[PDB]
Amino acid sequence: AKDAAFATLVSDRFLRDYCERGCFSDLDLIDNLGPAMMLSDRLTFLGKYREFHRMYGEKRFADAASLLLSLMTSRIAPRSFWMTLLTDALPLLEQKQVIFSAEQTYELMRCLEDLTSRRPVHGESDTEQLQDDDIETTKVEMLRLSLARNLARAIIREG
Amino acid sequence: KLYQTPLELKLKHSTVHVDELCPLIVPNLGVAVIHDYADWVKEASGDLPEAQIVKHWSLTWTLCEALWGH
Amino acid sequence: HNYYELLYAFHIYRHNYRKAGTVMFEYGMRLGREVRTLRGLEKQGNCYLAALNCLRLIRPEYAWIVQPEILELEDLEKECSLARIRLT
Amino acid sequence: SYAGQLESEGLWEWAIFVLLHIDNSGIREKAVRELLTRHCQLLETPESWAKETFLTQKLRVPAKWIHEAKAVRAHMESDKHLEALCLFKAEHWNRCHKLIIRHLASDAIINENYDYLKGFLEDLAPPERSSLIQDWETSGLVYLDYIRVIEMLRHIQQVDCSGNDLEQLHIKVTSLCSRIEQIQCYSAKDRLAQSDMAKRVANLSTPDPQRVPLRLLAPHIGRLPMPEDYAMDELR
Amino acid sequence: DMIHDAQMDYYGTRLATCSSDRSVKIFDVRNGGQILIADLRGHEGPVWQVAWAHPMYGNILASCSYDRKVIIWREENGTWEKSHEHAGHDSSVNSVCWAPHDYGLILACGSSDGAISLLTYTGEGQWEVKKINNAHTIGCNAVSWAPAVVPPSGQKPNYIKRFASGGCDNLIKLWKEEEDGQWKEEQKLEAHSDWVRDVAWAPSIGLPTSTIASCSQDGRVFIWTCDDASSNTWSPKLLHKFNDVVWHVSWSITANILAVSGGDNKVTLWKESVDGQWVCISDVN
Repeated sequence: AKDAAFATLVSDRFLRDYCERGCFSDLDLIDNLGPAMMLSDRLTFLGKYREFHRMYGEKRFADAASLLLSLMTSRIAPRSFWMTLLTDALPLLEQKQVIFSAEQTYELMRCLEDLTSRRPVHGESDTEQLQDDDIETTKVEMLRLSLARNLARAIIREG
Repeated sequence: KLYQTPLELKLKHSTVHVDELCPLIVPNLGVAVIHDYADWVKEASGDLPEAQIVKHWSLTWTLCEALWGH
Repeated sequence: HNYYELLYAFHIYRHNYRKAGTVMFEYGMRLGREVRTLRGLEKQGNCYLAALNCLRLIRPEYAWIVQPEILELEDLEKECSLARIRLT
Repeated sequence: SYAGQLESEGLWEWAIFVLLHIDNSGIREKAVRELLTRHCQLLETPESWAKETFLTQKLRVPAKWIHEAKAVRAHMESDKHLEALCLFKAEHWNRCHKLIIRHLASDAIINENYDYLKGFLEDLAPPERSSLIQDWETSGLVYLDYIRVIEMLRHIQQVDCSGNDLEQLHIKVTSLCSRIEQIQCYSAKDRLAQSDMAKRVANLSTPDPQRVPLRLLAPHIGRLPMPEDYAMDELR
Repeated sequence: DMIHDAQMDYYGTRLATCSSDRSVKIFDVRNGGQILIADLRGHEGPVWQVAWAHPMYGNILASCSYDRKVIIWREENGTWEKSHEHAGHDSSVNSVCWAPHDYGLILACGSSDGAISLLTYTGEGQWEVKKINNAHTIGCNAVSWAPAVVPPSGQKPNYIKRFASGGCDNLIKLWKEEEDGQWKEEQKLEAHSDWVRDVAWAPSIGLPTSTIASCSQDGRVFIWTCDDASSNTWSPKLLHKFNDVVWHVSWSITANILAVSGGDNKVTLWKESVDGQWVCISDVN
């Protein structure tokens, strides 16, 4: 139409409407948004998020979701549902144990540090983990604890 | 009137009593206030009422002490 | 091992009556308040999140030591808002 | 007119002396009360005399009204922690234990300075005994038992038995903190002091209750509603 | 920028100011030195008047705003948090005063829709909303209570609980609390030509001749006084007539000097002489 202001708003609305429960459905496999090249390559984040929420392939889907969240949190896809997406992605990492994240734990830590010193609005009913919280900093603290546990139980894997 | 010595001298020249939790002046024979009777003539000097407006006050006090004085 | 000791104390309290975790968190925040611009802000945010979780998961009377309850929470929220406005 | 002219400049003793020499007793008493409420710390006889050695007591006036006016002025101009000691020690409280307990709740900080709290709790019993009070006496008892419990916990760290009056003190603290549920009270400093006194003794005895109020005020007011059961929230 | 009403505390303690920026600042005056302590903010409209409570019930200070809400914040342990919040009015609040210390902790607030709320504090923080609708035509603009006049037993004496309120209908209708529990209009004072701005009652210094000053937008300042007690006879007396409108009108406690504030951005002190006519003492500023 006029510029990319309408496309960015539509993408933000779709991302806010998709994130409302545990599984980001609603507009699953019904986004498309194909126009020229510059106006079509900007909709890759929504497609990647939909593919990660629908299908899952070992840690590849988790890595793709983390990359999409890090790309959206870098002043790209607005900043309304970015905190909610980050809190929903941190709840499936290692909040109760220890896991591993190749080229992702440091990025998540940097995103949590940048979102805490700027502005952060999280509002999405995830599951039983989000209902037991209260403040918005609890999700960031849990993500930091999970990242620390992963770095402590995974960086000692020398060859 | 801005000194405590005058208030202390005036409070000792009266007989007050507690009546219904309220102090009232029953018997009084003198007061050391401004422009009073014979006890106010000693509080009007050159270091209490300046000098440009002290003679008139002293004359008014003396006239009141000589006329309305017992 | 201060964090591990605090976690062990909180577990031992929850295994009995659970009435000292908030006091321990307040004492820790008072002992380690002056830090820096980022570390201090992160510590304040963690303390606020812990206080919110404690207020959400509790229902009886009133218990909040090392905090000069409602007034202390309001003062902490005002300080956090002032720090966020100054850092941004 | 003379009392007004003497009070408009700053003289309190002269204004009181001019107002005492009136005709009507009801008007004179009201004028004396107004003059005492307007200024009382500048012309006080008791507690460090500085008004030419008893200025208002020599005019056949009662010392109970001047002390009450000075206490009411100090409670509004000065702090509440220092104005409570001048009201209970003036021997003119007359069933004023609630105000003293509300004013003493502001000094709930500084756990190392419990001597002032102990002195206030010891002095509150003399005023209640002199004012003929033998019914409502729970806040002072709870405040006196909290300091003793804190001292016993700081001195002895191996004891964990019941202290007889500990259950009564906990029940009194709970009844005082549940004011919003009993009579719907919006107290802040008093509630914070009660919570601090109830939580300072929970690290030695048992204290099964003493918490917050579910998620009805934590997830609907600003992510802040007085912490309490952080151990139960972060553990299982 | 521009302040509205700023009243003192108790015995010259703090000074609660209120401007049009929705900021209720509580500045302290220590030996003539102005120093701010806290800035209570939480209203959507501009703050109007502000009145402090008595020292027997702690340290409360109520302030009205233009957001159709009345905030009553306390002061204890350096925490100036809001205790009660009354928003029972439909229009903006103009004036908000308190009652005497002998009757309890009642607060009368006048709105711009013709109503007068009466927040009466009970045994704690619960306040009973006892508003009276149909109190004015275009809305109330002033609220002030009368003095505590005491009427062989061991109980408190029930006062008349009188409060004179002014509105935009050129009528200073005084209220009186009946024995049932509801308030009613005792008498009306229709002596102005425009909308009444402020109307504060003079405090009695033991005498039974209770007076009440009022100021309208026409420039006239009426001083209604009573001849004796228990007599519905409010004889108004014109004090001064200016070309501009008047703002507020306060009275002293010693000589009951009327402080006429308004006109050409200047305050004037009016005092009753021995002949009965009111004359200007001096000019402020």
